[PDB]
Amino acid sequence: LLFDGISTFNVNDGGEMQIERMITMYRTNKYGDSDPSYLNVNTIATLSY
Amino acid sequence: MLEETEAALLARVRELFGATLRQVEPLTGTWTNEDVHRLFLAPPSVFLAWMGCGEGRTRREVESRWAFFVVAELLNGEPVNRPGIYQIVERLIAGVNGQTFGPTTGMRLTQVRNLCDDNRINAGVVLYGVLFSGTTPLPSVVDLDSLDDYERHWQTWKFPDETPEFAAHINVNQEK
Repeated sequence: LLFDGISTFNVNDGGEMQIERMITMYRTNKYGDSDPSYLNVNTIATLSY
Repeated sequence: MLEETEAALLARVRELFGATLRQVEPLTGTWTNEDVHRLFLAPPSVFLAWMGCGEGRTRREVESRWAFFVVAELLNGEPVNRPGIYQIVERLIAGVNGQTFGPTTGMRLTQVRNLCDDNRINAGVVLYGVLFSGTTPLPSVVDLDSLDDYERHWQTWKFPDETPEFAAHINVNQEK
């Protein structure tokens, strides 16, 4: 799922839900090749800041 | 840049002397033993002749050696105007010493040869000849300008000739 574009979550012991890795849907460039430039939500937030 | 320097020297001489000198004209070759019977001297006049150029300091400059051959008339073994010709020589030295002329700079006087032998005495001509050396640069590499829209990148891996070919035709600016 992390390589598809869908973020994933981890369930802690006791039932609490946690964030594995929250990412955007950027997975390819304008070409067909893959692109990690906008992969992370942290990248978008940091660029906006 | 040599022809520009030559034109600058000629313009400077024309401005300095004006109507005092009958004419000014670049002279092909150095003064030989036949130039007196070959040229349209029309004295008094001065001729600027490029005597080549020796090696300069760098690989982009040379020490160009120019020469000013001054002409006049010596009717009956008497110069037509001795103060005039001496003044012409001195003023030509003064106005073309140190001062820049186009790309060439640092005009330094090297010699002032009398250069008046029988071939010119019997022809009624004095040929006081000044020589100069100058630090003249070489022309720069000719620039270029072109804009082509980058759209394709053909790369071929160098395998043996008959080995099956490997290549990538990227064709950038393609969207899908």
